[PDB]
Amino acid sequence: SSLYKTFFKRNAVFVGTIFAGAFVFQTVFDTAITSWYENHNKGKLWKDVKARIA
Amino acid sequence: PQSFTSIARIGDYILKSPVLSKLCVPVANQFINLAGYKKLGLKFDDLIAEENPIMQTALRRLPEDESYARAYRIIRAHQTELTHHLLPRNEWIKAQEDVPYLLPYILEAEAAAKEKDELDNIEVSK
Amino acid sequence: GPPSGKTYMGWWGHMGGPKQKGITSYAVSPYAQKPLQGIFHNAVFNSFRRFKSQFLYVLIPAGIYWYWWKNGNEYNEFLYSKAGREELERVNV
Amino acid sequence: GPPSGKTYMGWWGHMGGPKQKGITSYAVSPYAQKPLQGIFHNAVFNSFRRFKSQFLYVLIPAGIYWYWWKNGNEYNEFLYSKAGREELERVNV
Amino acid sequence: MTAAEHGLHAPAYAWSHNGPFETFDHASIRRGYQVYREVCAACHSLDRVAWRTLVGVSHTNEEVRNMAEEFEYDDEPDEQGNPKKRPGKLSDYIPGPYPNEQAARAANQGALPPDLSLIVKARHGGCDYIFSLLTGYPDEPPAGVALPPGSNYNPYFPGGSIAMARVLFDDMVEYEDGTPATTSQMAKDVTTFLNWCAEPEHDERKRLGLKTVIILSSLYLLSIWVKKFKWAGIKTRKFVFNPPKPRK
Amino acid sequence: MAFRKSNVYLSLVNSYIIDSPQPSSINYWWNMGSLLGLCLVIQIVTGIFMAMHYSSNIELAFSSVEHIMRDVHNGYILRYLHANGASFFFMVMFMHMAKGLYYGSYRSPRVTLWNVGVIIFILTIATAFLGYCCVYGQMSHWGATVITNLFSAIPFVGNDIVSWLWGGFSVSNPTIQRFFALHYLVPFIIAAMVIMHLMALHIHGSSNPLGITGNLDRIPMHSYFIFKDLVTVFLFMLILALFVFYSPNTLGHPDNYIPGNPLVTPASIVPEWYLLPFYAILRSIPDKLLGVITMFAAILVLLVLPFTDRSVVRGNTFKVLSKFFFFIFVFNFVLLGQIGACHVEVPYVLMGQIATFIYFAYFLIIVPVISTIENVLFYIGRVNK
Amino acid sequence: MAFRKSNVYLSLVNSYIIDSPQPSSINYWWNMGSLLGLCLVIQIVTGIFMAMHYSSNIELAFSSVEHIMRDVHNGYILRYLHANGASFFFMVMFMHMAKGLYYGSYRSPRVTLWNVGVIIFILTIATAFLGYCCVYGQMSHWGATVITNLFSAIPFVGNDIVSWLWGGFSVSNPTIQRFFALHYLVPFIIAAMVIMHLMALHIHGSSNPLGITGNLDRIPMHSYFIFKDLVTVFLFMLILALFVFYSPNTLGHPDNYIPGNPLVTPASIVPEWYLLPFYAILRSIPDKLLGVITMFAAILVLLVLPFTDRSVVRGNTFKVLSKFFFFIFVFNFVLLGQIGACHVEVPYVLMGQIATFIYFAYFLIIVPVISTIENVLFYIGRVNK
Ligand SMILES: CCCCCCCCCCC(=O)OC[C@H](COP(=O)(O)OC[C@H](O)COP(=O)(O)OC[C@@H](COC(=O)CC)OC(=O)CCC)OC(=O)CCCCCCCC
Ligand SMILES: CCCCCCCCCCCCCCCCCC(=O)OC[C@H](COP(=O)(O)OCCN)OC(=O)CCCCCCCCCCCCC
Ligand code: HEM
Ligand code: HEM
Ligand code: HEM
Ligand code: HEM
Ligand code: HEM
Ligand SMILES: COc1c(O)c(C)c(C/C=C(\C)CC/C=C(\C)CC/C=C(/C)CC/C=C(\C)CC/C=C(\C)CCC=C(C)C)c(O)c1OC
Ligand SMILES: COc1c(O)c(C)c(C/C=C(\C)CC/C=C(\C)CC/C=C(\C)CC/C=C(\C)CC/C=C(/C)CCC=C(C)C)c(O)c1OC
Ligand SMILES: CCCCCCCCCCCCCCC(=O)O[C@H](COC(=O)CCCCCCCCCCCC)COP(=O)(O)O
Ligand SMILES: CCCCCCCCCCCCCCCCCC(=O)O[C@H](COC(=O)CCCCCC)COP(=O)(O)OCCN
Ligand SMILES: CCCCCCCCCCCCCCCCCC(=O)O[C@H](COC(=O)CCCCCC)COP(=O)(O)OCCN
Ligand SMILES: CCCCCCCCCCCCCC(=O)O[C@H](COC(=O)CCCCCCCCCCC)COP(=O)(O)O
Repeated sequence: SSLYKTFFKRNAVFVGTIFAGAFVFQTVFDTAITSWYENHNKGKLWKDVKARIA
Repeated sequence: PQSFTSIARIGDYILKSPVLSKLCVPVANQFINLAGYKKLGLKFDDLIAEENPIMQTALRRLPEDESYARAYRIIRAHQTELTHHLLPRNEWIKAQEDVPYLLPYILEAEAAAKEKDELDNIEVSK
Repeated sequence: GPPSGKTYMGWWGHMGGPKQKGITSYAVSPYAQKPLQGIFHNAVFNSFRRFKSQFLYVLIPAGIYWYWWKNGNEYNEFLYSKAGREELERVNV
Repeated sequence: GPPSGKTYMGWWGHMGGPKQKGITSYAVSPYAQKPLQGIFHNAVFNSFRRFKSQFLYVLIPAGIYWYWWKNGNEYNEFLYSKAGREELERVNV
Repeated sequence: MTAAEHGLHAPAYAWSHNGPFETFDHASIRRGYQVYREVCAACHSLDRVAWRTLVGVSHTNEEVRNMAEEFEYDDEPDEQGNPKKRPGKLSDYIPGPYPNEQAARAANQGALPPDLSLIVKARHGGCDYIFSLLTGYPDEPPAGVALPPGSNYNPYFPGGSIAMARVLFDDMVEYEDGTPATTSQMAKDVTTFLNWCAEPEHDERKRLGLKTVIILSSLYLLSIWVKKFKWAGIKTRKFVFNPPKPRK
Repeated sequence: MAFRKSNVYLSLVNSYIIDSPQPSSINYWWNMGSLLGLCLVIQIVTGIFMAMHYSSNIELAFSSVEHIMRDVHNGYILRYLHANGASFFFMVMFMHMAKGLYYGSYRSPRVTLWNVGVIIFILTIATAFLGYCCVYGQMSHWGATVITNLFSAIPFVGNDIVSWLWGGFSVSNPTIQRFFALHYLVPFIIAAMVIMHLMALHIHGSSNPLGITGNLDRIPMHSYFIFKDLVTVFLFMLILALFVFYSPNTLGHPDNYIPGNPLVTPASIVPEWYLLPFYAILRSIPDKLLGVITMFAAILVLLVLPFTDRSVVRGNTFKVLSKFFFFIFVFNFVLLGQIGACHVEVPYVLMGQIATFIYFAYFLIIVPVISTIENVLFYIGRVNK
Repeated sequence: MAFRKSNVYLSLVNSYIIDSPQPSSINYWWNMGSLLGLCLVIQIVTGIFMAMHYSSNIELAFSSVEHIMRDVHNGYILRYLHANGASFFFMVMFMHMAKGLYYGSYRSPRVTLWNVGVIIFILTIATAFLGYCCVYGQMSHWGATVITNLFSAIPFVGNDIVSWLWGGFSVSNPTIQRFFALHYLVPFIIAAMVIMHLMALHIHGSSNPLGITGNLDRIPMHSYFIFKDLVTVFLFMLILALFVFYSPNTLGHPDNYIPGNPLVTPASIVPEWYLLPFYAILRSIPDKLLGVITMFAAILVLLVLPFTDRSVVRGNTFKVLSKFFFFIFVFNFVLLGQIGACHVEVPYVLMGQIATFIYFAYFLIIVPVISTIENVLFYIGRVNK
């Protein structure tokens, strides 16, 4: 569409979208893979074992 | 590094013998279609390695009309191999077009450099 | 600079192949054709064709050597048993 | 190999100087002449002519700075004496 | 080698930290330090494990500052150069029970008991062997085997004759959280704990791998596409050859 | 002209990685050259960042490796990238010298490329052995003993080279301290022998899997083989990232986590896997002098290969008999790795002697006879008379 | 053709050391490039044979330099050839950066050659500093403390860079142990930037002490400047051997034989004698942030020299004023190597502030002004109007 003119035409704004798209991919994909890895291992982590010490 | 004068000496002894020509010529053409260079569209003398001066010589003495076909069956084989396909069955080199077209130009440019080394090394008697 | 010897590769323009003539090559831009148009019918039908040709050279040199290994690794565990100690004392001696 | 840029030096044969014509260059073999033929009268008379030219370009840059370093190193040693503590109290503060 | 001189093959148990997405059982390490202290702290050093690594993994911050203040380490000497001792802190290592190697050999009939910091990575089998060693002691060895005086039998040790006697007996410890302390329950808990001591990164090595295999296999499917994109002008080239006029 | 050809430094980048005319029909086996260039940088960048924490004394060798893996931030990443990225050095390199044997890339005019190949292969066996000896485990101490005791079989100069290598009377603190400062060095000899290896390649160009000339259909390197080499970079970084994060101690030996103790021999005293087929050759000769020579002639028999290949076509691609006997050799190099990791027992002492003969009759009997029967069968199959 | 031209390796030897046409009028100042190539091999070979005995912990650093000087056969030779030879590196190089500053070798078309000079000069300052802090003497602990605390002046990123650089909270065991694996490395980066320095020279060739074109009379390198370099090789070996056997600790500081103690500061911390001019530029600015810049600007002000020289004649050979003011610059550079050794006392602060103004007004004010006056005087002396 007109997606090409705003984003992919100037290389100064193409690669400025790669870095602003990697700044969101760092924060989100790390939190999305941490919150899955602990949820798959619910009951084995120290944050759960510290709750059994009541 | 085998020097075609040598294999034409062992070859023409096999062809002339009636026992060995019955025996190992049916193994020979079975080795050819199992090798599968016809299926890329190549005659055998396209395959001979062309980086020695006894064979780089025999690629200049080749006529112009055959050195344009030979420059096509090589690019047709570089193109067919990088698509990882084979040529269709109506483009394979048949058993009769597979002729030794570069054998007489090699054998006359190989026996004319054997003669040059039998002339830098003559011990003439007195 | 200084010269160098003869090679079998030049550069763009004087590459040193034979003179070619009457061979014309057409190609379409990759922005105008679909890439990966034939991933199917090549991963299934062409990859079997490549496997039909070059598997009998990678199965018999691995069928000779793996039958040889399994017939010795099974022989090693015979003579180091309770049943084959009388065959062990004549092979090492 | 690829063709490179335009440089101001070539090689033996096409060095890239101006075209020269009518310059004859006689020279004798070193096996037929004596080396060290003039090591004396050059170590005395020639090496004085070289020294006579380039020594007011070395001495005056070393007669400005060595006088400058020595006239500070003997003012530094006046301030740090018993006789120059009433001057050090007014220049250090 | 004979099968006796090779050791029996330690089988494949279903550990809770096998698999690629699973981590350690941090209630089985906290119950696995208690079996280390009450049973094998008598004759096994743990000389590579600092006290600070137990904080947050299986004990809190106050439970380690009251476990390191039971032992005593060498302080820097006083203002007269006499040596002196101090209670331990969080930056010290777990002290072994023997002062030197010859004291260790003298107490166990010549046999130096190995340090258990890396004992699961340094044995063929990993934790499947360290578990099955401790529960592999028969009541009486098989017939014909002549044991030397002072060597115990179990088949999982390479050679048959081991110097450690059968040590895990039922209900010899009392767990804090009310767990039935059997021989197999205790031997599972140290073998998890000794697995932690040799691999303290095992929780985070397996979740950095989840970041990397997801990126570096979606960077490989993408780079297949950009190869097939840029090579589309070469893989669909077409050559036609009509031979030229032979009069030249 | 363009600035990429006019600059003094960029003209070397242009003529090597940007405008270098590669043949169009080269398959994915030609990507092993770029993988080894990547896998050399991983063994250097994760070597400098790991030698800032490594103390080289014999009392602090093994205790500082555990200091890396427990105390340094991402030390478990740095060491496991170095121990498994060195096993992946010798697996790409073993698939780079097998592409060379198969596709005939040793023949003329590329003999001066094969010879610098065998020199780089020697300096990498040497580096992976010195670096294994810097960890000072029970397989790393006792591996240095059995290897460097082999030089005490050189006649009349035997014991004075061994006692010069050791710096004493056994593998001690003078040895591990010099096996680190030597092991730091040699990857800056390999990285200057690879530049002597791309120079011998660039004068004649790469070969191609048909064995015919590639001067007709050339395509540049940039934007064609950059992005073809980027497929196997991201595949090599994927099979590495399973052997670093998910199963890191699979290729190593368990005994190497026992600290180096010179008073107890381990049960099976065996170097790391890639040096195994050069260990079943050494151990198969029932003599000490010939066992050193036969092990050293197992690398230097790679030099007689340009002069024993009698085939007049280049490469095994269009040959039947010399394609079968290649894979007989390749699954003989694997068996020879397994005999090197088994004990010296019957029948492995006879298997290792037949499978050493097949390693030394491929290069000297099987190749110059099969590649002569094939030259006659190509001739008499077409030339009717 | 000849085999020295027909080979792929030997033609690099041929085009650089055998057949390279040098101008036939170059005096003995053109040997300092060949000495720096020899003096680099001296440091590298007496670094490998010395680092086989060196342990890099903070407890065993100074105790294992003395183990070299007492227990190793010819160990006093290696430690003294290499601690003094490093101080002969910077004296040949200071005469190599002053030949090229005098004879106009910085001008076009050799600006690429000059910029790789300043890059080699920065890595050589950084190499000789990082090995000085490996002896862990008293001047080397307090040298590394004073130098790496200058990076605590960068705003808001100061303390995080220094604490990353120390690897701790002060100059401790990780700093010395990483100042060795770095200092092992950077010579191999200098040994690659030298190859990137001969390539920038080989395209236009050497200059000649007149400053005119040397394309007319060219003689080869072999048997003419090979044997003109062997004079100054055997002389540099002679003056090194006096400073190694007869007076070895003359150049170094005596305080570097005290084992490094962080609790007691020495009397006056100075660097080794060659960093002493830049230490006097650093100390001249009464500010901490500007001092780090100006001490780094004093190496980077050599880069504005091709653009500030406004002369149509190459070099100072036939110039009266620009030969006088050059030797004021050299004897100002010696004076800055003297104010760097004196304490911060009256009047060595008014001197070190004035004699650092003359270091910077040479490139920025003196050379553009006196070379414009040296072009009108060349003109109106001949043209009659
Ligand atoms: C363990 C340590 C390893 C560390 C090194 C990591 C890299 C290993 C690389 C091994 C290798 O290079 O083998 C290449 C082999 C021969 O290549 P060829 O040119 O003859 O085939 C043309 C292909 O259709 C191009 O097809 P195309 O280029 O259009 O697609 C890209 C292709 C990339 O695949 C690969 O890179 C190899 C896995 O995408 C895929 O199809 C993958 C789909 C999941 O590729 C093949 O296609 C397999 C054929 C049989 C070879 C068996 C290999 C066993 C060792
Ligand atoms: C010191 C000396 C070192 C010597 C190295 C020793 C061997 C190291 C092992 C490396 C394995 C490399 C295998 C050989 C790879 C190069 C050969 C090759 O590329 O295979 C291509 C071959 C047929 O391909 P074509 O080129 O002929 O296609 C044209 C069709 N017209 O395709 C095929 O026929 C199938 C290829 C299948 C490869 C099988 C690899 C086996 C790996 C060993 C497995 C070990 C565990 C069992
Ligand atoms: C939970 C309890 C224990 C565990 C997990 C444990 C662990 C181990 C392990 C893994 C080994 C190595 C076996 C091998 O090398 O194959 C070993 C050996 C040994 N253990 Fe135990 N141990 C425990 C209790 C004890 C106790 C209480 C003693 C007290 C004397 C002891 C004495 C020894 C000795 C002497 C050896 C060396 C045996 C040999 O080298 O032959 N162990 N132990
Ligand atoms: C081609 C290059 C290299 C190869 C094949 C290689 C291989 C190896 C191997 C196999 C080990 C043993 C790892 C283990 O089993 O624990 C090792 C260790 C080591 N290497 Fe390398 N190495 C290379 C280059 C380097 C370089 C350039 C350095 C630079 C300092 C380095 C530093 C080390 C260190 C410090 C160790 C010991 C610590 C450890 O084992 O993790 N290596 N190397
Ligand atoms: C650090 C190790 C190595 C590096 C970086 C390296 C680098 C390269 C590169 C980049 C290529 C071009 C890509 C290709 O043709 O596949 C190449 C080709 C080649 N290499 Fe290696 N190589 C290494 C080791 C070896 C070894 C050990 C050998 C043989 C014993 C060898 C023999 C060859 C041959 C024969 C070729 C030419 C193949 C052809 O063009 O047909 N290389 N090398
Ligand atoms: C451009 C090259 C080099 C320069 C300018 C240089 C300079 C220095 C200097 C100034 C010192 C301190 C000497 C002292 O105060 O005693 C030193 C020490 C040292 N350097 Fe180098 N070095 C160079 C190359 C190397 C290399 C390549 C290595 C190692 C392979 C090396 C290893 C050492 C070692 C081990 C010390 C030990 C401390 C001592 O005994 O002096 N150096 N170097
Ligand atoms: C390890 C240090 C160095 C080495 C091995 C080296 C090497 C060389 C060599 C061999 C030459 C040719 C011989 C000559 O012209 O004198 C040369 C020329 C030159 N070097 Fe270096 N150099 C080094 C450092 C430097 C530095 C630090 C600078 C300047 C900041 C520099 C600037 C130059 C210049 C300007 C020339 C050309 C002079 C001319 O021929 O007119 N070099 N270099
Ligand atoms: C322009 O014309 C030129 C010119 O072309 C050249 C080249 C030079 C000369 C300049 C140089 C040669 C500088 C280049 C210097 C290097 C490339 C440095 C490389 C030096 C090294 C020593 C490489 C490192 C290699 C080693 C240390 C290997 C030694 C092995 C050791 C120490 C281990 C020993 C162990 C055992 C078991 C023996 C000129 O002077 C010159 O002007 C006349
Ligand atoms: C024929 O066409 C080619 C081709 O021309 C090339 C070049 C390659 C690629 C091959 C290579 C690149 C192999 C060459 C490898 C090297 C030259 C190795 C170079 C690596 C080094 C010299 C080591 C790297 C060292 C550094 C980057 C120094 C910096 C490192 C550290 C740790 C500094 C840390 C300090 C601080 C303060 C952070 C091909 O694959 C190829 O076929 C397509
Ligand atoms: C590598 C780092 C730079 C080092 C700078 C050294 C530059 C000078 C190298 C001198 C080599 C001399 C060989 C010339 C030659 O062979 O000419 C040979 C014969 O010359 C000789 O016989 C000279 C006698 C041997 C001299 C020994 C010098 C060794 C000292 C080494 C010191 C430097 C390491 C050919 O000379 P011709 O062509 O005139 O006949
Ligand atoms: C491992 C190295 C072994 C030897 C192999 C050499 C391969 C080197 C490849 C390096 C690639 C990157 C180099 C890019 C530099 C291009 C810029 C350039 O050349 O411009 C140069 C100036 O270069 C510099 O100032 C600094 C160069 C330092 C490079 C340090 C890495 C000027 O270019 P120009 O030719 O137009 O000169 C006009 C003269 N007035
Ligand atoms: C960063 C680059 C570092 C510097 C690299 C370039 C400078 C290196 C200088 C090397 C000079 C010494 C090399 C002399 C060897 C020449 C012999 C030769 O080229 O013969 C080669 C064969 O070379 C080899 O087999 C091994 C060479 C390995 C070299 C290892 C040092 C055959 O040469 P050619 O193909 O011209 O044969 C004509 C037939 N009559
Ligand atoms: C410089 C040599 C390094 C080569 C590494 C190749 C080996 C592959 C395994 C790498 C794992 C180490 C990284 C990691 O743990 O990150 C993990 C994430 O995984 C990745 O991102 C891998 C992506 C690799 C991209 C390759 C591009 C290389 C560009 C180099 C430019 C200097 C952990 O990340 P995190 O600490 O959570 O931010």
